[PDB]
Amino acid sequence: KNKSRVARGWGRKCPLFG
Repeated sequence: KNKSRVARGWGRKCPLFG
């Protein structure tokens, strides 16, 4: 599974995945 790899959804400015 993707714990942080899913961050691709947005960028970094978002806290969700930093």
